[PDB]
Amino acid sequence: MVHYRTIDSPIGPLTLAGHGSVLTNLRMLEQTYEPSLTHWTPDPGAFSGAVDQLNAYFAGELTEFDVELDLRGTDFQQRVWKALLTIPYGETRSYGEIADQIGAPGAARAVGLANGHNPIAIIVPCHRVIGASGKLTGYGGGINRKRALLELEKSRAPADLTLFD
Repeated sequence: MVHYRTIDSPIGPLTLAGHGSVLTNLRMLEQTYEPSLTHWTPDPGAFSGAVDQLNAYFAGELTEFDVELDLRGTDFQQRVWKALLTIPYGETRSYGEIADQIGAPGAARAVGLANGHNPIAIIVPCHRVIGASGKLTGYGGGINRKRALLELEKSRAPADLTLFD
């Protein structure tokens, strides 16, 4: 089937799901409607690699993820989530820039709606994309989760303090 595990984090109870050792889902589900949750087996020891990476990520030790994903969505969504995965830690892009990257100049608004449907939060970094106005998006408190995540990434102390020696 598809099995799931829930872990805690600074921005809330993250839920990881997928078949075997492959993520298909990662969303802070607390206090929203997730239909497909009833069709899922609980397994408190799955995706063991991932949680480490996450807990490391939240601690600031991790900059890049090594996890296997299976994004399912329309072709357009596929391409937008492809581009998303090419924005590095500590950086951002505008919705327009993404629209150019995927080869459909002018589709700022479509990316934004395709960002909303991102199956895997944090690892596919939907938070590293912002409009020109700087106003962030998201219902459910999702704005604060994005903001928090952006702050955490910017507050990254320079890695080696030996470059100052």
